[PDB]
Amino acid sequence: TSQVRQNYHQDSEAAINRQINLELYASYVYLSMSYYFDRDDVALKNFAKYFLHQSHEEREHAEKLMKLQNQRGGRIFLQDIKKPDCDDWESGLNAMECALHLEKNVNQSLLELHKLATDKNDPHLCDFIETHYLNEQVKAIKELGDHVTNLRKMGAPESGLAEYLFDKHTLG
Amino acid sequence: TSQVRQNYHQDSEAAINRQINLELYASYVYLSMSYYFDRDDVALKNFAKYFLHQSHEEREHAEKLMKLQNQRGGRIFLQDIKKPDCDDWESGLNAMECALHLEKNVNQSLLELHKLATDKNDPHLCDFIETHYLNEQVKAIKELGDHVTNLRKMGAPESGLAEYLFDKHTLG
Amino acid sequence: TSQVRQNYHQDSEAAINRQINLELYASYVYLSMSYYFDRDDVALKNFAKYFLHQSHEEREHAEKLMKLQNQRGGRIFLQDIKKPDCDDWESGLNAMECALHLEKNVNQSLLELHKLATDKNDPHLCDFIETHYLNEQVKAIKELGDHVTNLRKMGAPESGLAEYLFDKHTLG
Amino acid sequence: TSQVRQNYHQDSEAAINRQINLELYASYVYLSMSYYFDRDDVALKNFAKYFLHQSHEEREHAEKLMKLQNQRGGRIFLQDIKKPDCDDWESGLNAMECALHLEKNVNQSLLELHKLATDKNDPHLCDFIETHYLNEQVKAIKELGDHVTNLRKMGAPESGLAEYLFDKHTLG
Ligand SMILES: CCCCn1cc[n+](C)c1
Ligand SMILES: CCCCn1cc[n+](C)c1
Ligand SMILES: CCCCn1cc[n+](C)c1
Ligand SMILES: CCCCn1cc[n+](C)c1
Ligand SMILES: [Au+]
Ligand SMILES: [Au+]
Ligand SMILES: [Au+]
Ligand SMILES: [Au+]
Ligand SMILES: [Au+]
Ligand SMILES: [Au+]
Ligand SMILES: [Au+]
Ligand SMILES: [Au+]
Ligand SMILES: [Au+]
Ligand SMILES: [Au+]
Ligand SMILES: [Au+]
Ligand SMILES: [Au+]
Ligand SMILES: [Au+]
Ligand SMILES: [Au+]
Ligand SMILES: [Au+]
Ligand SMILES: [Au+]
Repeated sequence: TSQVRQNYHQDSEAAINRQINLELYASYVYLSMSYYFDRDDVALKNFAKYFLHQSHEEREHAEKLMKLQNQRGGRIFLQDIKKPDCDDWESGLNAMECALHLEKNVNQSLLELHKLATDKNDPHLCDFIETHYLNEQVKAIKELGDHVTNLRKMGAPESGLAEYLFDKHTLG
Repeated sequence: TSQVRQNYHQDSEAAINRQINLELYASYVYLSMSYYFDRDDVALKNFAKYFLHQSHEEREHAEKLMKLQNQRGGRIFLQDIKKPDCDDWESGLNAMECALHLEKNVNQSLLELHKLATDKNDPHLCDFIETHYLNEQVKAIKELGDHVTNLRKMGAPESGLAEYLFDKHTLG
Repeated sequence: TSQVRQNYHQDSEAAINRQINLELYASYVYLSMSYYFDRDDVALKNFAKYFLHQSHEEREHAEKLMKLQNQRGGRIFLQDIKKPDCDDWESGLNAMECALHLEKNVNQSLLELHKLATDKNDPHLCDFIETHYLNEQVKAIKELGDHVTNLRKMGAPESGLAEYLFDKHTLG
Repeated sequence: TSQVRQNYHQDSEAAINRQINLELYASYVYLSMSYYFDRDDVALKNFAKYFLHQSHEEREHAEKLMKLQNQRGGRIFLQDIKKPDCDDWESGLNAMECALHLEKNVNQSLLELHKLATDKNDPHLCDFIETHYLNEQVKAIKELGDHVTNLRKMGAPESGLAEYLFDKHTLG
């Protein structure tokens, strides 16, 4: 037992490890998306930059979870990072919809983690999740919903002009 | 009777109170409009900012009227601020048309107030209305008419691209 | 159903709309108070400034709640803003006591909202209320209690000198 | 007839000369008041400064009227400046009340002048009076009413402490 461990349940430790893996997977998905839009036959530079930024942010979230694991005296156990389900994301609108789905999945995982922490009476872990993750997820989901709405209204994905102008004016 | 009151008719005092209520109502309408465009399924940020600015300006106008009431020795009597007639404003173009209607209604109220002040031989009140309200209303009405004209020409509300580009280039 | 909505109960949405209306009502009450002290027969400028600042702060709180409603995929429904119960607030001390009562009422509403959010297992909403509203209310209530205590000790409301000096030294 | 005169009625010219005399008289009254509070047995320096400032402002108003008279091609005819009715103003509160009376008298004269200008269809003169005199009078009357209210509430004129503290905190 760690000399620092106090009020840290084994279930919480396992759930934190699972969340670390999920965040790394999300970072990988965003990396794939970013370099899809860097292809010469897609060529939407600002979409690529947006998704690369999201990938790096996901990596930061995973690293913060690992730091938390060590702070509380838990032990990090890493697992395979599965490859993204898709190789070709087919458009800016489709990529935004996939990102919205992914962010809502991550949010659901975080909500389950918070429920577990509440059940184990771990106020520090609950506060950590609330302060560093829940509002970030809400903001990300709202932003992605806004992007999807605007792309749909502009006529994407059929109108390539819509995605070009969205890339220039919203993501630029 | 107030120690400062001079050449201030009771009818003018009542009309000023009515105008205060009308300005507060206009502020409320603009607030509703602003947060309609903040919805995830509307998502026109610059429309939202424009209407929030208009809401705050209307509040400032109401406060200036209250200051005038106290300056002349009248007594402020506040009333319920009625909720806006609409919950869903349905588009940028429709919201601009509604704002044009509202601003013309406020202008008509101000013109009636000026007529009352003229009939009561209250040059200070006439000058107050002329200096602080009439040209502001004319400018606001002209600007809203310009916005409506441009949105109609661009193809709004059917073309969501038109409203997106108007949001970026005119209101941005 | 909104594309962004997740773990947001209908009861929470309704309670948020009620809280929006309550905050707007509080802003209206503070506006009335502020322009009572601007009267020529009251003439306590710093009381007026204090209550005007409180009114604007209440408006900001209402707008933050509306932003939250949109973030979570709820839909804002506005209602009439009822006029303040009083037209004449009768003194600085009486106005401070009324403000204390109002702030405690708003705090009770926020506590009920937090209880509802806890019952619906909405950690994001609980954290929102805790972070942005609860401590602000505690601080406001403490400040108003301090003001009431000092005004009472100085001999208000009977001693107009007490209210004049409190206006100059505490609120100035 | 002056080479510049146009749409300037003789009645308006005479009324302007009367207003010049009234403004000079008001300046004289304020000068008397100012040096009453400079007496060693009164000794309220900030009251003296306040009334000296008012005296100089009245002189400026008279000079602006003379400039207007020359601009429109009228001819200035000066008259005796009568001495103030009082040599001893008896207190700060009494002086403020006398100043309020004087400012309301000047305002009534200006309103009669504006009525005359309106009857003679002299829009330039009406605008001159509105822009440079009417709101200044309203503000001065409101300020003097505020001062009287505060001095009365503090316990003046019986409480010399009230006038001392008003001199320090309001007029200082
Ligand atoms: C597997 C998640 C699919 C999300 N989604 C919805 C619509 N689109 C184009 C993608
Ligand atoms: C009640 C005021 C209606 C104004 N108006 C005109 C056209 N549109 C779309 C709105
Ligand atoms: C209706 C709330 C009344 C609060 N209250 C208490 C004492 N005073 C002067 C006011
Ligand atoms: C001749 C004008 C008198 C004005 N007045 C009213 C009360 N006090 C003390 C002075
Ligand atoms: Au796939
Ligand atoms: Au896919
Ligand atoms: Au997907
Ligand atoms: Au997808
Ligand atoms: Au409607
Ligand atoms: Au409507
Ligand atoms: Au409308
Ligand atoms: Au409309
Ligand atoms: Au009441
Ligand atoms: Au009350
Ligand atoms: Au009350
Ligand atoms: Au009260
Ligand atoms: Au006298
Ligand atoms: Au006198
Ligand atoms: Au007098
Ligand atoms: Au007097």
